Amino acid sequence: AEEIEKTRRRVNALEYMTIPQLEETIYYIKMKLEENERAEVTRLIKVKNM
Amino acid sequence: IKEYRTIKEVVGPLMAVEKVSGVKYEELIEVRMQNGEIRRGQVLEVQEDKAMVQIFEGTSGINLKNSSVRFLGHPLQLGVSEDMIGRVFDGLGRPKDNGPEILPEKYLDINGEVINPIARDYPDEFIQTGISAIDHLNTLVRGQKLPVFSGSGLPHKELAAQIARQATVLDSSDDFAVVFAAIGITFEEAEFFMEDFRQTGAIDRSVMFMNLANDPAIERIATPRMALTAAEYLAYEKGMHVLVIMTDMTNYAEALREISAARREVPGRRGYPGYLYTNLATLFERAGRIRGLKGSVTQIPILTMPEDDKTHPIPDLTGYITEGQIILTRELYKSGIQPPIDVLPSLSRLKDKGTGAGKTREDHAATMNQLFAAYAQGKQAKELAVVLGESALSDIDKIYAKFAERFENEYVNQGFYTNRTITETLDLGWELLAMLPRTELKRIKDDLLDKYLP
Amino acid sequence: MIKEYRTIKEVVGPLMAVEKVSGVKYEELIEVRMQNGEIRRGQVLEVQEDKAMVQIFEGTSGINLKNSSVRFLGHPLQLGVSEDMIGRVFDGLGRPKDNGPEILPEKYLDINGEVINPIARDYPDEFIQTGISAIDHLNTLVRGQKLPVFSGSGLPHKELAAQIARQATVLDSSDDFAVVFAAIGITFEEAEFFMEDFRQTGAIDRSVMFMNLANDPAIERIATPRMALTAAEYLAYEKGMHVLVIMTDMTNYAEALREISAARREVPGRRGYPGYLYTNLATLFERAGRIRGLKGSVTQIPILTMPEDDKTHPIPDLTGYITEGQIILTRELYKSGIQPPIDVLPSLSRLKDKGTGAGKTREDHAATMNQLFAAYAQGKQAKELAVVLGESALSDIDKIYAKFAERFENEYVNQGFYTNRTITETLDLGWELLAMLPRTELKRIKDDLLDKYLP
Amino acid sequence: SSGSSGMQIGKIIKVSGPLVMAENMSEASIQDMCLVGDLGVIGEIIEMRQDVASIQVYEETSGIGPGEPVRSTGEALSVELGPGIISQMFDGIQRPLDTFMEVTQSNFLGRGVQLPALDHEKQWWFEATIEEGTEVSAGDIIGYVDETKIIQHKIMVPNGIKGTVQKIESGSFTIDDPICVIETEQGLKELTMMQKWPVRRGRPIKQKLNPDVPMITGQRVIDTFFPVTKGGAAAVPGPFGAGKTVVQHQIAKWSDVDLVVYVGCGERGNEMTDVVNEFPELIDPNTGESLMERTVLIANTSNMPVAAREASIYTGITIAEYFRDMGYDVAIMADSTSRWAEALREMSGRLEEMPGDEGYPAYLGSRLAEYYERSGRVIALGSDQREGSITAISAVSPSGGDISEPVTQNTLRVVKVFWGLDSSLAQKRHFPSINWIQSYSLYSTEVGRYMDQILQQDWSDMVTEGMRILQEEEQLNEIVRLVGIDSLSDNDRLTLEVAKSIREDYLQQNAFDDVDTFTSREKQFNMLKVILTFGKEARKALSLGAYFNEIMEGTVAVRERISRSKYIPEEELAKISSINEEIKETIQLIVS
Ligand SMILES: Nc1ncnc2c1ncn2[C@@H]1O[C@H](COP(=O)(O)OP(=O)(O)O)[C@@H](O)[C@H]1O
Ligand SMILES: [Mg+2]
Repeated sequence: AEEIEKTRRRVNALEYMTIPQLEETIYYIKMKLEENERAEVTRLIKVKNM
Repeated sequence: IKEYRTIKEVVGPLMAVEKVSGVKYEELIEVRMQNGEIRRGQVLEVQEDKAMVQIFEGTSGINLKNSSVRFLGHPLQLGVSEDMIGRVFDGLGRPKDNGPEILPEKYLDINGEVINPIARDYPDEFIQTGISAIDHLNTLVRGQKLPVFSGSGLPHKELAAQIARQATVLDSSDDFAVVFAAIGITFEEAEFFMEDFRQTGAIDRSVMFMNLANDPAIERIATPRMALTAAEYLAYEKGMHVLVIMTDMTNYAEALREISAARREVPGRRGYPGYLYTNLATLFERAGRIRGLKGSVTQIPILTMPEDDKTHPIPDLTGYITEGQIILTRELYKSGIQPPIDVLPSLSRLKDKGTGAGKTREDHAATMNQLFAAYAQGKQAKELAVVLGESALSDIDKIYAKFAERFENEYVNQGFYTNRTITETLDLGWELLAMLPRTELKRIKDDLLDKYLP
Repeated sequence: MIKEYRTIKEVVGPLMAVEKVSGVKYEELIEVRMQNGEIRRGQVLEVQEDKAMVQIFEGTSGINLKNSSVRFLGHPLQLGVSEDMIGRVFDGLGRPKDNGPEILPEKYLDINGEVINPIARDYPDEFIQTGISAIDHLNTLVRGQKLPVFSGSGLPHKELAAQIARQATVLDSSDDFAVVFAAIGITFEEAEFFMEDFRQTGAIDRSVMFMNLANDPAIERIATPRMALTAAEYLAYEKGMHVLVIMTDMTNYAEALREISAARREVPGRRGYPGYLYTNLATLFERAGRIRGLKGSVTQIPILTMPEDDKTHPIPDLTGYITEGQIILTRELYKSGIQPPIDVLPSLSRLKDKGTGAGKTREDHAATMNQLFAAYAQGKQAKELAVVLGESALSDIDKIYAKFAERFENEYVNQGFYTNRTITETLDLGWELLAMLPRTELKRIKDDLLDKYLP
Repeated sequence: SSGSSGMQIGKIIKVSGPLVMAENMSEASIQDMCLVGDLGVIGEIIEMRQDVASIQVYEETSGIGPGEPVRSTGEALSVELGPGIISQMFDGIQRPLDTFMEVTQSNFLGRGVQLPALDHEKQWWFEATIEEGTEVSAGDIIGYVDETKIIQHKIMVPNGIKGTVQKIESGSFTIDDPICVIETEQGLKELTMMQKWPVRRGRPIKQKLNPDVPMITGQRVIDTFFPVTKGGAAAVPGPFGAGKTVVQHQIAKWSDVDLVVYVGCGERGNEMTDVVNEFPELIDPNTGESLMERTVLIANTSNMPVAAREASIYTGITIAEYFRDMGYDVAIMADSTSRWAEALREMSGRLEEMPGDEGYPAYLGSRLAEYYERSGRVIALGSDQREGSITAISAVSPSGGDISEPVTQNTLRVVKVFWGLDSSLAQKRHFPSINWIQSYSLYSTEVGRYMDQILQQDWSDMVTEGMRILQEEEQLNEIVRLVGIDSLSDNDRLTLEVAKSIREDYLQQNAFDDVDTFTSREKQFNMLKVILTFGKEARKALSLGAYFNEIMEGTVAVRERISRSKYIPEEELAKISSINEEIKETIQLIVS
C-alpha cells in the first residue's frame, strides 16, 4: 500500500509535470530556430544586394 | 487621356514605365498588350519620369516594345448604387450573376476615410442573429467588430450563412442589408453560399462579393475593401443597418503574405508582414456608427486558426483589434453541437450596450452572468467527475454537471436552420436555471427571480 | 590650423557625409557647428579620397547642411587627465557636470590607449577581501582582475556593486581603493543609488565618475567606458594609485555599437550585433591588471544585464570568454530572499588558484570550496527530486545533503548587503555548514587537514 | 524668377508609402516640418542628401506623385501650450478633432487640413501675480488663468528668456495678445499666454528627485502588492482581452494626481469615444466639477496614419511636462506603446535600414529609454524651485502574450514596476488579470515605509505575509495535483483557504461595479487585516487541537461577510473592522 502511493506519485509527477514541460519546451525551441533561420535569410539577401 | 508606349523593363509581376508624368501613388493603370488583351495594374511607387507598377493578371505573355500603359488618373474604385442589392459581384466589383449592368450613382475609393473619433457613436444597439449562444451570452451590437475563430472542417460556413439569413434588427426597421464577402475560397464553397442565399431568399436582402482561390492575390486583398465600401455607402448615405460578413480572413493574410514577398518586402513575425496588424485594422475599424447619422456598419470576420493555435499571428492580431471573439471548437463539433460554440473562451466586449430593457427584456444581463458561472462550474465539475469518478462529486456537483449537459445539447445546440428570437432564447435560459436550487443563483437578485424563475 | 570645411554632403541619422576634404585621418575627433552656433562633437568612421563619414555623438537634430560647417581637430578622441579629477564627476565625454572649477589638464591621452606588453604585465595574486563570502571564499577576487557581474533587469546588481565598492580592502595593507564609476545608459534612480551611497560612505571624495544616463545620447556610450578606463590606467600607472573600475550597464554599450553598425549597413553578426563585438569588448576588459615596476593597480568589475535572462546571448557569451570568470545572479535565489542572490554553480573565478592558499589565507581555503561545490551540486539536485517525489523517496544521506543545500543558500550565500564578513569568519562558517556530513563522503580534503580544522 | 522673389519651394521626386523624397530643400533643416504635395499634407524631414530631403509624412500619401511642390514651415514638431488645452481631444500632431469636424463639415478625417491646436479667439482672463521690475528667469510664474475650476493654468516665462518685467497688468486677453514686456539683453520681448515647444526635446528641469510617494489608484492588487510612486513608471504587458485598457482607464479615473494625459496610440477608436463621453459625466464629490476638466486626450487610432503614432506619444509626454513645470502631479497613459514600436519598424523598412531585433530598428531601446526618462519627480525651473512629477503608465501588447518581445524587454530595463497580465486568469474572469507571482514593484520596500507611517499600522509586514501565503499556495497546488488535497495537513489546507480568500475577496476587483471599482487606502487596510486575522486565529485554533473541517463549517457566516466586505461603502468602514471581533469570538467557540 505504501509503495503504491510512491509509484502513484511518480506516475502523476511524470505525466502532469515532466512530459508536458518537455512537449511545450521543444515547441518553443522549434519556434525559436524557425524564426532565427529566416531572420538570417533576410539579412543574407541584404548582403547579396550590396 | 494619357497613353504611353514606353516600358523600361518587366521583372516577374512587376513592370517599369519610363518617360511618365502626372502619375500618383497607388494610381490605377491599364496595359494594352500586343494581342489586344487588356490587363489592370497598380502603381507601387513613382519617382521622376519613372513609375513602378504591378499587374493583377500577371506579366506573362507581354511584349514590351508593342504594349502600352494607360494611367486612369484614379485609384481602385467601386461603382456604387442602391441597385447593388440582390446582385453578386467578383473581388473587383465586376458583376458575376450575369444580370443587367449597373449604372453607378458615383465612384468611391475602396480605401475610404477614417471616422473622426469625436464623431464616432458608441454601438449601443442590439442585433438578433438567432443563435442563442451569441444573442444572449456574446451579444452582437450595431457597429461592433465581432469575429468568429474557427478551424478546418469546422462548420463556420454553415454558421455564417445562418447568420446571413437569420440576422435581423428588431424595432421593425424596413432597411437592413447584409454584405457577404468571400476571400480566396474554392469553387464549391462559393457555390454553397450563392445557392443557400437564393433558396432562402436571403439574396434579396444581401450584396455578395465572391472571390476564389485561383483568383489573383491582389484581387483577394481588395475584396474586403470593395465590400466595406458598399457597406459604408449603404449605411452612411442610404441610412441602412448593414451587417458585413467576411471569410476566410486567413486566406486574406496568406494573400497579403504572397504580395508582400512579391514586392521583396521583409517578412515580420512568423513570416507574415510586419504591417499585418495595421493592415487588418484598416478593415475592421471601418465598422461602427456615427453621430447624427441613421444607419451603421457591423462586421463579422470569420477566420480559421492555423492548427487551432490562437496565438498564431492571424487570430492573435485580430483579437487585438476586434471587440470580442466567437470560438468554435471541434470538441463540441464532434459532440454534434450546432453551432459548436464554446462560451468559455468566447466573449463580447460591448454586449452590455446591447442587453437590457428597451433593446431586449430586463433579465438579459442577469441570466447571462448566471448561465456562464454555472456552466463553468458545471464543466469543471464534469471534468473533476471523469478524472475521479462520479463518487467524488457532491450532490450539487452532479446536478451542475447535468446542467452543463443540457446547456450544450438543448440551449447551445439549436441547429443551423433554427431561428430563435431573443425572447425564446431568454425563456429557455430560465428553464435551465430551474435545474439549480434558488439559493445557488447568487448572481441574480430576488426581484428578477420572483418574476421569471419557474 | 584651424581645419574647417563647409561642405556637408549628407546627414542621415547619426552619420554625416563630408566631401571635398583633404588630410583627414581615421578615428579623428571632429566638431560640427550648426547654423545656430551649437557645437556637436563627432568622430571619423571612414575616409576615402576627398570624402569622409563621421558619427555625431550629440545627434543630428535641426542641422542645416548648407549653412553648417565641420571642424577637424587633428587628433583622436582624447581625455584631459589630472589628479584633480578625484572628487569630480564628468559626462559621457569627460566634460565637468559637478559645477567644479575649470581643470588644468595634465596630459591629453587617446582613450583607445595601448595593449599592455605581456612581458611587462605581472600576474595578479593579491587576494581582495570583499566582505561577500560567496565571492571572497568560493569565487575569489584579486586586484588587477577583470571579474564582471552577470545580472538581469529587475535584479539587484547595483546593490552588490555598491556593497563591494565600500567593503573593498586588501589584507596586509592600508591601501584604500580609489574607485572609478562609468554610468552607461542607466536611469536616474539607478545612478542616484550609487551616487547617494558614495556620499554617505565618503567615497565620492575618493573617486571620479563618468555619467551617461538614459536621457543622454546613445552614441556617447561608445566613448564613456573608454574615458573611464583611460582615467583608470592614468591614476593607476602614472600616479601609482589603486583603482577599482565599475561599469554599468555594459549591455547598453553593445546596444550603442549596434546602432552605429546598423547605420553603416555593416554585415551583421548574431542578433544584428557587429561582427567585431568580441574584439571591441576585449579592448575594454583587457585594459586591467598590474605591470612590472609600477606599484599601482587597475582592477575591473563590469556589470551587464543578460537579455532574456539568457547566458548564451552574444553579450554575456562574449564577455564570459574574455573576462577572468564571472559572478552570476539568479531570480530564483532573489525571489527566495537571498542577499546577494549569487548562484555559485555557474559562476567562476580564473585567478583563485595563485590567489589563495598559505600566506594570504588559511591552507584549507583550497579544499573547502572544492568540497562545498561537490556537496551543493549533489544537495541541490536531491532537493529537486524531493519536491516532486517526496522527502521519503530520498536516501538518508541524500536528505543530509538536501538539508545542507538549503542551509547553504540561507546563511552562506545570504548575508545581507550591509554586513562585512572577514575571510576568517567565512572559512569558519564554511566548516560549520559542511560539518553535518560523514568524513567518509568527503573525498576532496586532506585527512591531516580535516582533523585540524574539522569541528 | 520672372522678376519676383519668394520663399524656397521644394519639388517631389519620389513617393512610396509614408516616405516622400523632395528636391530643392536646401534651406530646410533636419527635423523640420513641411507641407507636402498639392494638398499640403503634413510631413517631417528626417534625412537629407545634397538638396534632397527624405520626408516622413504623418498623413495618407495616396494620390500624390512627383512634380508637386513642398513648402517647409521652419520649425520642428512642436506643441501649443496654454489656455484651451484642458478637456480637449487631439490627434497625433495636436489638432482639435472637435474643431477638425466643424471646419471640414465632415465626420471623417481628411488631409491637407491644418488647424491651430488652441483657441486663439477665446477670451481668457489673465491675472498677473508678479511685480514690475522683477528679474524673471526661465520658468518663473508671472500670473495664472483659471482654465478650469479644478486646475489653475500658470503662465510661466518661456525658456531662453531672462530679463526684467517692464509692463504687466491683469485683464481679459487671448493667447496671441501680449500680456508682459520682458526687458532682456537683446532688447524688449513680448510674452503671451501661449508658448510652443518641440515634442522631441524634453522640457528642461533643475534636477530629478527620487519618487518616494506612492500613488493611490484605488486598485487593491496594485496599491498593496505592486505599488507605483508619483514619478515612477509602470509597464502593463498582456494578451488581448486581459485588461490593459481597463486598468489604464482606472488609473485615469481614480489616481491622486492633478492631471491625466491619455494617449490612444494605434488602438481602437471606440475606446477613445468611450472616454470623451463618460468622463465629462464622472464627477468627484468635493470639487463639483467633472473628470474631463483635468484630462487631455490624444487619439491616433490604429487605422489612422501609422507615422503619427510616434507623434502621439511625444505630443502627450510634452504636454505632461508642461503642467509638470507648473508644479502639478501629472500621470500619462500610453495605449499602446507596442503600436509605437510597430510604427518605427514600418518606417525603418521603408528607409531600408537594417535590424535590429525582430524587425524593429536598432535604436528602439534608446527611444524607449529616452521616453521613460522624461518622467519622474523633478524640480521645475524657477526661483520657486517648485516640485512636479510625471507618472508613466504604458501598456505593452506582446504578440501571443509572449513577453520575450523586444518592446516588453526594453521597457522592463528602465521601469521599476511590472504589472503582468495573465490570460489564464482573464479567462477565469479574474480581474485585474495581474499575475501576483511574476509581477513585481521595486518601489514596494520604500512604499511600505511611507505606508507604515501614514497609517500607524504594520502595513509592510501585512503585505509581506500576504504575499508569503500566495507563494505557498503556488507550491502547495503542485503537491495537490499529483498527491491529492486529502493528503495535505490541516495547517496546509488552512493556508490554501486563506490564500483563496486573498485572491477572491481582495485581489479580484470589478472595475465596472460602482462601489468595487475604487477602494480607498484606509479601506484596503481593514479588508486585508480582516483576511489576515482569519488565518492567525485559525492557526491558533489548530494549535489548540481543533479540526480544519470544524473551523471551516463553523465560519460560513463570517467568511461570507469577508467576501462581501469589498462592497461595504467608504463611510461604513467600521463594519469591516468589526469583523475582527466577530472572527475572534467565533473560533473560540469552535475550540469549545
Ligand atoms: N479590472 C477589470 N474588471 C472587470 N472586467 C475587466 C477588467 N479588466 C478587463 N476586464 C474585461 O476584459 C475585457 C478586456 O478589456 P481591455 O482592457 O479592452 O483588454 P485589452 O486592453 O487588454 O485588450 C473587457 O471587455 C472587460 O470586460
Ligand atoms: Mg485595449
